[PDB]
Amino acid sequence: HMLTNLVAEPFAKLEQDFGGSIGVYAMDTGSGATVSYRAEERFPLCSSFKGFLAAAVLARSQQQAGLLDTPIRYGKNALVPWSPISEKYLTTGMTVAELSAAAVQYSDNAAANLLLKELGGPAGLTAFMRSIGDTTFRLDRWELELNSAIPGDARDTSSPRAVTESLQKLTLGSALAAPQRQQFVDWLKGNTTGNHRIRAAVPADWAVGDKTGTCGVYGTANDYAVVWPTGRAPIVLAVYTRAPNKDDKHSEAVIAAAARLALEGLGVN
Ligand SMILES: Cc1c(CP(=O)(O)O)c2ccc(Br)cc2n(CC2CCCC2)c1=O
Repeated sequence: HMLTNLVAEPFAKLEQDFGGSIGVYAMDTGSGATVSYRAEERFPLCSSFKGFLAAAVLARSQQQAGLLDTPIRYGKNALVPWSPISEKYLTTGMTVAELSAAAVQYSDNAAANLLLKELGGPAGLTAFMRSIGDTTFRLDRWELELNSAIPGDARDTSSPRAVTESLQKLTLGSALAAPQRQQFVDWLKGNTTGNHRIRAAVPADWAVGDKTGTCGVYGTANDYAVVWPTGRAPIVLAVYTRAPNKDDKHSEAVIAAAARLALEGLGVN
């Protein structure tokens, strides 16, 4: 149930056309069958950390009654670039739950930084990931500095394999209480930024929740998802890219193509 070889040559050709590195890990939750390609290499998380951030908030909500309903007020100086929800509520504030939804479904930067502050910063989110058994994940910096994607720099990285393992634990396993688990799924399902990535490889009659990341440099962008094919167990998968030159462009088409190859490798029609 390493189907990694059905699709190892097509992944290598896709990566050669792209001109960089592609990292994939895909898990069939029914059989436990996996597809790996550069699955243990580090890639920059970019915005993809915001899904784990929302899950860490949900975990804390199990301990702290009322956390999700707490109003948060912020100044103009909190509004960093790409804050499309939080800029509309500057004069009013938003709840923790609303910031978490904005962080997940619009990749809202100001919302992500405000929730990082609630958790004790990048070290607090790293702490939550260690708490679910993820020893690979590290967040080191805040938005926007975490997007530097410097070749060889382990800061603000994880592996495709650790991202998939943690995503399965949070969405399908026992890392969150059932209500919090379904809220995390529902936030991922409502994501607006991923239509050209994993979703572009998934039939319209299958449910999917995803979180994107785009660093803006070094051909670096990513997506992770849970996919619910009809008539079989869910699939969890992560697709990360980087490239050697700062002005290399990312490709959403390459992420969708990689997701297609992972699903073909798992035998999902
Ligand atoms: C938050 C954010 C996103 C959405 P996501 O990261 O989830 O895919 C985004 C998406 C595409 C591009 Br092209 C630039 C982006 N930027 C700007 C880049 C990262 C920092 C400056 C350049 C976003 O901030």
